Amino acid sequence: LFGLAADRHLGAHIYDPANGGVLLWQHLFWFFGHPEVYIIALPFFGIVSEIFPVFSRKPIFGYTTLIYATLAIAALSVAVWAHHMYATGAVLLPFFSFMTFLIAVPTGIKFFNWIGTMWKGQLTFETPMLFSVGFLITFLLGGLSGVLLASPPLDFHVTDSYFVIAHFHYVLFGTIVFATYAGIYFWFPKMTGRLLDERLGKLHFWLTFIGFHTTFLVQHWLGDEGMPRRYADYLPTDGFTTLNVISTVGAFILGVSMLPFVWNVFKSWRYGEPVTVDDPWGYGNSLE
Amino acid sequence: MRPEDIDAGGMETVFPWRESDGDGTTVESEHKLTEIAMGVRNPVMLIRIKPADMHRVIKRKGQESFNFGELFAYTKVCSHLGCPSSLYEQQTYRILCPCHQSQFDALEFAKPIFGPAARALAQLPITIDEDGYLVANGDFVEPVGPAFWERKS
Amino acid sequence: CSAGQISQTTTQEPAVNGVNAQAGQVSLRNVHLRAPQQTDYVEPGTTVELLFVAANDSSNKLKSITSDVGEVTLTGDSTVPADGVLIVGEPDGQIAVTAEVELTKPITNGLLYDFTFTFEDGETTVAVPISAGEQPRRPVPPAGPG
Amino acid sequence: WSDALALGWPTGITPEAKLNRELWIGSVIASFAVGAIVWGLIFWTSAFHRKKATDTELPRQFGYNMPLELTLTVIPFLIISVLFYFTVVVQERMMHKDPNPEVVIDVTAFQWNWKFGYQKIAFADGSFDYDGADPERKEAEDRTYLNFDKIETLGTSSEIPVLVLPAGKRIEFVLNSADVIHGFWVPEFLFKRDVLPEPKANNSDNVFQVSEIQQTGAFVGRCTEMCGTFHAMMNFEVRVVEPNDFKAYIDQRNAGKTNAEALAAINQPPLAITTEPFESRRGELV
Amino acid sequence: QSALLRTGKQLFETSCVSCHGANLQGVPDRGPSLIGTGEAAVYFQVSTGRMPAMRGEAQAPSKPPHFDESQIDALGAYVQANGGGPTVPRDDHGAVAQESLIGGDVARGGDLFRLNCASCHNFTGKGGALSSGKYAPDLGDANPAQIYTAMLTGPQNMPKFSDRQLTPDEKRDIVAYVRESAETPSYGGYGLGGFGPAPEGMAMWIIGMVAAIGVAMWIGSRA
Amino acid sequence: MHIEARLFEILTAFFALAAVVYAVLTAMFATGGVEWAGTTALVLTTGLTLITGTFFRFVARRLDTRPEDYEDAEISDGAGELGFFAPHSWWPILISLSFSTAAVGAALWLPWLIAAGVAFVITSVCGLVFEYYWGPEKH
Amino acid sequence: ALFMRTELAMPGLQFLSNEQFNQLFTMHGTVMLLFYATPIVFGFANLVLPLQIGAPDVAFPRLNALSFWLFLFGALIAIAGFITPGGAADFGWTAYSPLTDAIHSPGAGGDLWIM
Ligand SMILES: CCCCCCCCCCCCCCCC(=O)OC[C@H]1O[C@H](O[C@@H]2[C@H](O)[C@@H](O)[C@H](O)[C@@H](O[C@H]3O[C@H](CO)[C@@H](O)[C@H](O)[C@@H]3O)[C@@H]2OP(=O)(O)OC[C@@H](COC(=O)CCCCCCCC[C@H](C)CCCCCCCC)OC(=O)CCCCCCCCCCCCCCC)[C@@H](O)[C@@H](O)[C@@H]1O
Ligand SMILES: CCCCCCCCCCCCCCCC(=O)OC[C@H]1O[C@H](O[C@@H]2[C@H](O)[C@@H](O)[C@H](O)[C@@H](O[C@H]3O[C@H](CO)[C@@H](O)[C@H](O)[C@@H]3O)[C@@H]2OP(=O)(O)OC[C@@H](COC(=O)CCCCCCCC[C@H](C)CCCCCCCC)OC(=O)CCCCCCCCCCCCCCC)[C@@H](O)[C@@H](O)[C@@H]1O
Ligand code: HEA
Ligand SMILES: CC(C)=CCC/C(C)=C/CC/C(C)=C/CC/C(C)=C/CC/C(C)=C\CC/C(C)=C/CC/C(C)=C/CC/C(C)=C/CC/C(C)=C/CC1=C(C)C(=O)c2ccccc2C1=O
Ligand code: HEC
Ligand code: HEC
Ligand code: FES
Ligand SMILES: [Ca+2]
Ligand SMILES: [Cu+2]
Ligand SMILES: [Cu+2]
Ligand SMILES: [Cu+2]
Ligand SMILES: [Mg+2]
Repeated sequence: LFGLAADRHLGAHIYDPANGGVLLWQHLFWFFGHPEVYIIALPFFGIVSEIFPVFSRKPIFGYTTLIYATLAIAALSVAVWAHHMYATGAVLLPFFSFMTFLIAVPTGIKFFNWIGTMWKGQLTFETPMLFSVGFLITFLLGGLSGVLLASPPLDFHVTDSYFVIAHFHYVLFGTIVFATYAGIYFWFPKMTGRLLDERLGKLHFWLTFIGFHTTFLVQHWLGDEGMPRRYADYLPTDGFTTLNVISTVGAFILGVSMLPFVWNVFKSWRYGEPVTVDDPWGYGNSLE
Repeated sequence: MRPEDIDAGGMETVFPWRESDGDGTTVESEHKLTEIAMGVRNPVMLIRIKPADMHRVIKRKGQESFNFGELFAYTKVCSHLGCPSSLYEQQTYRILCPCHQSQFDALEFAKPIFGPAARALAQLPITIDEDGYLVANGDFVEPVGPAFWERKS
Repeated sequence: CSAGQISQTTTQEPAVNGVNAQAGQVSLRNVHLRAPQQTDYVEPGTTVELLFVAANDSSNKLKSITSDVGEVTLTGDSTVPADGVLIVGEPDGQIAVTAEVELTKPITNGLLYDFTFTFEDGETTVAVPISAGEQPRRPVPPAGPG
Repeated sequence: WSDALALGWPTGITPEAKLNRELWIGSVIASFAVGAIVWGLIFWTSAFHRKKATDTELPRQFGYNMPLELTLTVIPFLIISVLFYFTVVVQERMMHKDPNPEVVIDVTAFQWNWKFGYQKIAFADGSFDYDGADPERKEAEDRTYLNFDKIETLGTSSEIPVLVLPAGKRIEFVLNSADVIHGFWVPEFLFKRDVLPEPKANNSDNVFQVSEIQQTGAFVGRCTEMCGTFHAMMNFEVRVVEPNDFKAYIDQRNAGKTNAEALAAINQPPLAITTEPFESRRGELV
Repeated sequence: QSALLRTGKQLFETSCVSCHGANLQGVPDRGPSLIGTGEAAVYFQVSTGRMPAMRGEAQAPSKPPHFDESQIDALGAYVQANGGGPTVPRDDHGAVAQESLIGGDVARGGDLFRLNCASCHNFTGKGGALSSGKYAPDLGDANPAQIYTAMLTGPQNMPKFSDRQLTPDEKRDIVAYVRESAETPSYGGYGLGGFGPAPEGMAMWIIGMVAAIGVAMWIGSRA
Repeated sequence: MHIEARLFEILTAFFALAAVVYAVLTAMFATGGVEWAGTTALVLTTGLTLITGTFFRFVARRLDTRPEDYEDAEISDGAGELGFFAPHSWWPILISLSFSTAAVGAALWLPWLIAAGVAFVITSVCGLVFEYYWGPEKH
Repeated sequence: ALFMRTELAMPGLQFLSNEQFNQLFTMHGTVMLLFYATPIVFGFANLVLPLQIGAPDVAFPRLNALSFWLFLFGALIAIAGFITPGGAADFGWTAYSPLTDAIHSPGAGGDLWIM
């Protein structure tokens, strides 16, 4: 960023096309960009890993192995940065494809450990568990779509279209929406001393789930038919018109879904049910 | 000055000059050329409007013949407090005063559109002389400059 | 706020000392009259010149000018190619079709006079101005003491 | 049945596109399987393993299973290995670049339009030879990497540029940009590539070729790079015709026919039939 | 030159055709026609970097130039051959005149500037605000040819001064005043921007009063 | 503190391997040169972990087992004296405001604003550092 | 996102322009990623981590306070590009070059974004 400001304010000949700066900047940016997307993933893995054992009345299945999964995912997500640059035709294709395939192994381990945690135990499905399960369902399809992008032949046709937009709105909508809300519902009493409503926290979840799957599911098809991203408008004789209407309807549902949540937080912060115990969730494991 | 000197999208400042003054070489015409330049209500802005925009001009009910084709002349004194409102934007056709940020519409009869101004700028009728110089068809038909208690009818 | 549907920059007219009127599939640009003046009028009998450029975007069109200030006479091919233009007048500054006017009625700079341009498919009235180009300022006789 | 499994890809018009489509359709199935066998597991325990009426003690407290954890890191590894193998196989073929193209064309990308130039034509059976190379290119803000030809189609804000190519011949597609990065995408090709200002200095390969186009017709092409304001309004068309029509069109353009009446000379519509020029106005509120 | 007209046309169809038309006739609601503008307009708009423009806002800003002198001349000559208009003044060697544009009388230039140009621009040529999102820039960066060609053509909401309204002798004095008032050092200390009461007031509050209060706090006691 | 030290050198080893592999694989059969942009980053990413690993190794070998590092330690072993923590301070917001001023100055290229921002930053940092060291007033 | 989704349901440009749409998706993309998610990571950290490890406090509290204010003011400076007559950044969150050079995107919104 300092280098770019130097060019824009001093005329510093850093990112000149003649100077090989068109690709220098992309390398510099994508060394950041992908570790960034793994900065906002692992912490929200932690939340679900803390929520599963409590409501399952069973220990987290695999404690030693999850640490290694985290370490492997973090270490791998430094040498995978040019899989965002396929159409450029200027990177070593094999190097960034194999490693990107490899960064998909421990994620399955995490999934299977979660499934094994919630296996053969009494489950009650309060709001935290409902959100954390929605996380599983969304993130699986997100990751499945993400693996397809890793192969250069498929990214040759798919890249820079709404298929990728469909992808990173599932893998990103599970960690920082579903897991975030799971954490909020989990730790609200511990931080405030009040209990969030239950009949008002399930309407919110169902609205969010239905709205999200209504607005983002058809984007794969849009990108496949040949609709490019970052287009302001299109022509009537383009074919893709009705899918845009469906997406807009879903987006307005997803936008109205958030009223009950904010209402719940506003109402229950000072007139909520009082928790006077040390743990309102019963089979809590951690030291908080 | 002649109508040919100023082109479309230009503006000039003009003063009232009689044949009875002139040069300022002597001491008699040296104090007569100073009164013209120091007059409070003397300066006038002359603008030429593009022929393409001539179909969107609105007159002021008694000033329907105050222009010579595509040349208009208005007072350069702001009708708010008397600052020289002379920032002329020739694409938007707006006259801006740099004192209190009131702007006037040139296509209409210099009526205010923004700022603390409530009255329109005064117009001067113009024509040409037999030689081809610009002259006036008389003075304004209203007082020019800021207002006062016993102004208007 | 300034980058919406209505923009202050995209609607700006060119400062060219001339009109940019349209016609039937033909756009006329920089339409002006050359008439070097000496006094308040340019007297009838004198011949003056009409200048403009005609452009179309895709294969031919004929044309004819009529007016009320005398008669307009054309000389040249007076047809437009597919992706080309028709230049009639050469205004001062350029380094063959000509439009001459007999001017039955006197003209003066500052006013607009109606001209009718007619093609084989479209015809419009224009109301052209008079423009002086690279001509320097004409001398004004000095005054006296008063 | 393949329509509901390709998630709406266009069918290819070149062998490479068909091979890529084969790879993709084969991979979608391999990803739905592993999705189904995990959705089933999530659904199974969410409907059977619950808190029953009979309040028994806390369940079995098991937290480790070494054999299953060890046999679980190996099963997806083989799947990703086979996917990598097939990926390599397809990608090596899609970038062959045989050193004997039958027609080389130049593509240059500037601020919100396209421009095509026939660099050269050399048929494999000695039926037509032509060299449009025109050395006169000017330099300094250098802009000496750009290429100029004798026959060129220029795109305008009121006319979609149409490119005419023969059927059953190799196309060479040499790409350059003058100003910024743009995207050369043909959906029917199942292929796009970025066009960069200075490909040579940036260690980019700006040339790619296909074997031969199966069918004659008109196909759309869109810009995909986010090049600026009118980035959604930078389109072109490709019209593939018979070789004899190609030669007739070339001769007509060599006499000079603006690309609009050459098509009319070879009994083709003069304009684009896939897209039309965008309205010049900013929108409906003006 | 025939060879210079064709090199200026190939530069145009790659940069300018999108917003100005193939026949310089103008693309509606994107840009105006370029018939009758001349090479002075081209010189001013390309040398200062205003052209080519990148979006439609209240006012197109200035930026680094895209072309160099040869290319600028080619573009200017291509435009001049399509309707005529003003031309950039040259020197005895065929180059753009820079030194010859500086006039003799700075006082007459000064009082012409104060009457014609100080309303939009400042007393000495600083910025000034216009109606809505628009402004008059600083004059401290333009070379004599740029200053001359700015008021010959009329770029934007700035008016145009023809050679009959301001003769090409008064223009030289104006450019001399503009060039001199930008390279003269301040007398009496740091200039503080050259705007007047506002920077002076802020400097007072942020320096003098701060120092006085600090000294008072040092001398005095607390609680 | 051996676990902490080991966690860093594990990453050091991986990063070194990745950098070495990337550098060689691009020198051979890769258009251009070595791809200097990616090679540079990965040989300093390894250094990042190496510095911390070495420091942790030294600290671990210096001091013996702590209550934190003992499998079966009692709560009463930790009893004693923690250290110093700031109860409250309003200086952070002033530091942030100073930096924000400097940034806004640099964005619009207003050198006077930049200078004022730098002066404010220095003053605010001075205030923060000297907070718990100012003596009573001398009168 | 709601604005750009509303102006994406019908073929014609109804109420938006090109420039506005560009700035709109650019700023949506930046605000959602850098001013909501990356921060919300650290909100959950200094909410339960000291409780989880059994500590009374974080290592540096008076430095812990500075991070929040840096966040808030940086976010405000980046978002305040909409007050300018030009607008905010209109070149995506990715910020590819040369599109962010002085020649292309010469506005003041992009500068505030960077800083
Ligand atoms: C904040 C959350 C709350 C939710 C409420 C708001 C959220 C979003 C809703 C906003 C609506 C959509 C805006 C986007 C559309 C847009 O981009 O617009 C189109 C175009 O428009 C311009 O032209 C108009 C036409 O397109 C041209 O055809 C036409 O010619 C031109 O006509 C002028 O010009 C001509 C010459 O050309 C002349 O001939 C002619 O005479 C005239 O002069 C036009 O312009 P004009 O009429 O000026 O404006 C009209 C535009 C203008 O846009 C606008 O939305 C205006 C923007 C202001 C928005 C209102 C802000 C509200 C304040 C806050 C809520 C208060 C904060 C409190 C904090 C909380 C405290 C916590 C305790 O329509 C509107 O007002 C839309 C109405 C909707 C507003 C509703 C809000 C009020 C209700 C109160 C609710 C309170 C909530 C809480 C209470 C408890 C053009 O040029 C371009 O620019 C532009 O492209
Ligand atoms: C009790 C004590 C009282 C006394 C204190 C006084 C100290 C201050 C100065 C010291 C005294 C020296 C006397 C010698 C004077 C001298 O020999 O004279 C030099 C020349 O100098 C300028 O020439 C520049 C070039 O040399 C020319 O080539 C060029 O032409 C010219 O350009 C102008 O003209 C063009 C037309 O062509 C335009 O294009 C163009 O734009 C411009 O106008 C140039 O000018 P300029 O940019 O001013 O220089 C900028 C100054 C910049 O000053 C300043 O530090 C600013 C001082 C004022 C600050 C007060 C502002 C308050 C803001 C608030 C904080 C706002 C926010 C708060 C409110 C809200 C609160 C709530 C949040 O230094 C720089 O360069 C860069 C910065 C480095 C200077 C640092 C020294 C002091 C800084 C103090 C702190 C130290 C920390 C470390 C810093 C590095 C012009 O003046 C010329 O006349 C003048 O001739
Ligand atoms: C935000 C969080 C996030 C996460 C977690 C990820 C995770 C992954 N991403 Fe990334 N990605 C983004 C955010 C994220 N991404 C964003 C924002 C962009 C767009 C930026 C831009 O260009 O604008 C992007 C773009 C992006 C691209 C470039 C696409 C393009 O520009 O055209 C690629 C290509 O390789 C990629 C791949 C992957 C892979 C392989 C994973 C893997 O982490 C996911 C793996 C998950 C699974 C595999 C599912 C679980 C596994 C099992 C159940 C076992 C099954 C076993 C097999 C199938 C063998 N993503
Ligand atoms: C007309 C009116 C009512 C005023 C208010 C208008 C208004 C909306 C103000 C916005 C001003 C800004 C800062 C615009 C940029 C966009 C922006 C960053 C918006 C807000 C950002 C935000 C909400 C959060 C960031 C947090 C934060 C604290 C920001 C810091 C911003 C600051 C402190 C900037 C300074 C503000 C300001 C208006 C200062 C006026 C200073 C003046 C008048 C001095 C004039 C001055 C000049 C002009 C000189 O040339 C000069 C040259 C040499 C020495 C001195 C001077 C000098 O003093
Ligand atoms: C669309 C965006 C473009 C492009 C690609 C170019 N120009 Fe420029 N231009 C544009 C507009 C909307 C305007 C008018 C408003 C304003 O001046 O900002 C202009 C203006 C000019 C002028 C001034 C003409 C006048 O006096 O009437 C010139 C000489 C000019 N433009 C030249 C020019 C050249 C040579 C370009 C190719 C490099 C070019 N423009 C690109 C919009 C746009
Ligand atoms: C108000 C309108 C005026 C008046 C009366 C004058 N100028 Fe200036 N000027 C104005 C604007 C809005 C602009 C910007 C146009 C653009 O960027 O397209 C300008 C521009 C100039 C320039 C060029 C900018 C530069 O490179 O610094 C110059 C040299 C310039 N103006 C000088 C100038 C002179 C000498 C004037 C009186 C004789 C004058 N202007 C009047 C706004 C306005
Ligand atoms: S004096 Fe003109 S607006 Fe007040
Ligand atoms: Ca729409
Ligand atoms: Cu990636
Ligand atoms: Cu493009
Ligand atoms: Cu683009
Ligand atoms: Mg891309």
